[PDB]
Amino acid sequence: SPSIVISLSTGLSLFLGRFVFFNFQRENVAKQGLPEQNGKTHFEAGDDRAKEYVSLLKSNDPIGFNIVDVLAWGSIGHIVAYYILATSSNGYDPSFF
Amino acid sequence: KGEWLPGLASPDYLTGSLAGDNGFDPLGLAEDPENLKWFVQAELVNGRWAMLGVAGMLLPEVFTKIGIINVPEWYDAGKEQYFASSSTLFVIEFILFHYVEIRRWQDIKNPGSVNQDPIFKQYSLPKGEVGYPGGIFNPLNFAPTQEAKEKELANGRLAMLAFLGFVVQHNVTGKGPFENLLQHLSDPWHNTIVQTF
Amino acid sequence: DISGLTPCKDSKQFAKREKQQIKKLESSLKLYAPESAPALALNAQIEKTKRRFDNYGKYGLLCGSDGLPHLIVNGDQRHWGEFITPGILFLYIAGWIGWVGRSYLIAISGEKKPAMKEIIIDVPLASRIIFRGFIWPVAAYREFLNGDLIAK
Amino acid sequence: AHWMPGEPRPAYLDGSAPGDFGFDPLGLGEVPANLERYKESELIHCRWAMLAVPGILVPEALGYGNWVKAQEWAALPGGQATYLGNPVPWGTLPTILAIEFLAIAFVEHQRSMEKDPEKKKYPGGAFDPLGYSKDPKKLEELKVKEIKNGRLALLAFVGFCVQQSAYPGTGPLENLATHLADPWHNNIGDIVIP
Ligand code: CLA
Ligand SMILES: CC(/C=C/C=C(C)/C=C/[C@@]12O[C@]1(C)C[C@@H](O)CC2(C)C)=C\C=C\C=C(C)\C=C\C=C(C)\C=C\[C@@]12O[C@]1(C)C[C@@H](O)CC2(C)C
Ligand SMILES: CC1=C(/C=C/C(C)=C/C=C/C(C)=C/C=C/C=C(C)/C=C/C=C(C)/C=C/C2=C(C)CCCC2(C)C)C(C)(C)CCC1
Ligand SMILES: CCCCCCCCCCCCO[C@@H]1O[C@H](CO)[C@@H](O[C@H]2O[C@H](CO)[C@@H](O)[C@H](O)[C@H]2O)[C@H](O)[C@H]1O
Repeated sequence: SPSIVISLSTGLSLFLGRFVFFNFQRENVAKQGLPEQNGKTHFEAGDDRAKEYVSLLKSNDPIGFNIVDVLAWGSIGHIVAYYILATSSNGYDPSFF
Repeated sequence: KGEWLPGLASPDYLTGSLAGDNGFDPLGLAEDPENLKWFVQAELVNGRWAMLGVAGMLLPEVFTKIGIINVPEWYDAGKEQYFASSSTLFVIEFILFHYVEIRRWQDIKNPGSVNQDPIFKQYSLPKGEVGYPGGIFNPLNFAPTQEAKEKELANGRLAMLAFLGFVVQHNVTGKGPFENLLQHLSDPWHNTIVQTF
Repeated sequence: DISGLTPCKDSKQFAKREKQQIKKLESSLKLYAPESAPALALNAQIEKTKRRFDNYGKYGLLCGSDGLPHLIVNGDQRHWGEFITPGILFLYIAGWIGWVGRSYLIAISGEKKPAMKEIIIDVPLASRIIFRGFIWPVAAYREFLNGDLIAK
Repeated sequence: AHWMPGEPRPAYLDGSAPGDFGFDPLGLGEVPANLERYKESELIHCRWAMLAVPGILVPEALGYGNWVKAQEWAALPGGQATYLGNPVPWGTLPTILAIEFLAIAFVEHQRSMEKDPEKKKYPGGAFDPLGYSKDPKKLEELKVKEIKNGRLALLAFVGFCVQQSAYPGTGPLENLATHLADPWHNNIGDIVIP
């Protein structure tokens, strides 16, 4: 059943992102800051289109989970689920690999 | 010491302190002391093995020609079937020679460093010169005098030349050494190398 | 045997080529008198061609489909004499020449004006230096181990 | 206590650490951070091999075949695993792979979250219930024993892999039996030289 597999994969990916790899991702994204040209950020250089969307990332979740993290982990889960479905659909046999 | 070629001055680096010194170095190999030490050790080993090899390929042939023990020839000694396959013997020889030659190499690099036994710590080799371990390797307690070293070096050089002659004169003529000597002695003037081809 | 090649004694195009060469030689041979020197020279040429083909058949080369011998440079033990042994001989000779030249250059570098020694060679020193190349691999190995090969 | 008598020791290896015999011909551990990472990785590898060796050896002593054959069922479509001779109801490639990935990723991340340099190799506490680590006198001896046994286990695993490569579809125990059948003909010699 496609629905069961999709829901399971998406839920497992979201659970892994929210509870396990949150701190590692936050630390890594803090280590590599905003992209810089000649020692200044793209917005500081004079590009208005490169302004960070601070309002969008704000969230009321206690740990800080926002929309972007949900989108990323859901995309990963959906890719995994559809890979599983497509691979299980056909009847390929390696025949002793 | 002596001069290999009369009327020619000996090389300056060869001072006669080394045993078996005759000033024979026309190609200038031992112009550096480290090369001299390495080549001294190499000449000892190559020649200490050659004497044993020459004896092994000479004496059994003579004793067989006498008619006491029937032994295969030195060239055909590898075809005979033994109690074990050649591969197992080669592996055992490789392992044992690896161990002993690594010990000798470590002795050469740092003199007096591998004298101590690694298992029974109470036994160690007495201090001495490189290339002449002595101690257990000299069970009969013969004094390492200079004359003995000169005799050993001369015998080793003769054995090396004899081994080269064995190999060459068996490659050219399919017979062995002793039969070649007997054939030459049968008619000396019609059995030399120049008579052939 | 290797890469779809045929041994040169088995192949028929080899014998066909030999037949064509012999016929071409005999076509010119028929013109001259039997006692004339050109007839003897052409007979010697025919004998040489036959000997060459016999030797090529004996040596175990592999002719292709066209009937000409091919060389294998893989390193297969059955074809070491085609490439590997002449390569070793050439390397030995080239090392000899290079070592002799470098030794002569270093020997004449000491003097005040080596240029006059380069444009006008001195024969005794070069004659002394030349024969040291017979043992060039050992000297090169020892100099590399010591550290005298590379300038600093 | 050197790895080779007469060979000078490197500066960074003095002998204080457990299993320190001054073996580093290539000098891969001059940087202290690299040395610490190498120590932790070596301990992990030794523990993994020490746990793995009995797992390879216990089968092929009973009726079950060997370690290589036990992985064959996943290649065949619709294959099912077995344990001790009884099929497992939940034995199939996707679910097993998913569970293994989840559990091992979780435990490895939890291990990696540690910050103390000493605890990354010898955590202690809830991981040793018997309590052999309280006395400091025996701790160094136990560490040395563990390091030596782990090195032996790594060498054993390499031997297993090379033996399997030499004889396809063959276990270590039957290799030992074949060697014991005729010790002077069934050796490494006939494989080294063909
Ligand atoms: C004296 C000996 C000599 C030696 C040892 C070298 C050595 C070398 N050459 Mg040089 N070279 C020489 C003479 C020599 N050269 C001469 C005379 C010329 C002008 C024709 C050049 C021009 C040259 C070029 C253009 C290049 C090298 C390069 C090289 C290097 C790689 C080897 C190679 O590619 O060969 C190449 C060899 C040749 C083009 C010809 C040299 C052989 C000549 C004909 C013989 C020299 C013998 C000499 C006359 C002996 C006199 C001594 C006697 C009196 C006792 C190597 C450092 C290559 C490089 O840079 O690599 C890093 C490269 O690109 N060489
Ligand atoms: C080690 C050796 C022989 C070893 C033989 C062995 C082990 C034989 C073993 C076996 O036989 C047995 C026992 C029994 C058989 O059943 C099996 C085998 C296996 C067959 C020979 C060395 C032989 C070594 C030789 C011949 C070396 C010659 C060197 C020369 C001439 C150098 C000359 C110069 O270097 C100088 C001195 C100074 C420079 O200035 C000028 C030049 C000219 C460069
Ligand atoms: C409210 C809330 C909650 C909940 C939450 C949730 C439940 C969420 C979810 C979420 C989700 C559920 C999400 C999702 C997402 C998704 C996505 C993002 C997707 C994507 C996809 C993709 C990208 C795809 C692609 C593709 C295509 C299109 C085609 C084919 C191929 C592929 C597959 C690749 C809780 C209770 C907890 C708490 C409180 C609050
Ligand atoms: C062929 C492949 C590529 C195709 C690319 C097509 C791009 C088409 C762009 C159309 C216009 C997009 O919409 C445009 O967005 C920019 C912000 O980014 C807005 O803002 C722009 O004008 C305002 C007013 O002068 C400026 O203050 C601002 O700095 C400037 O970026 C524009 O008012 C709006 O019209």
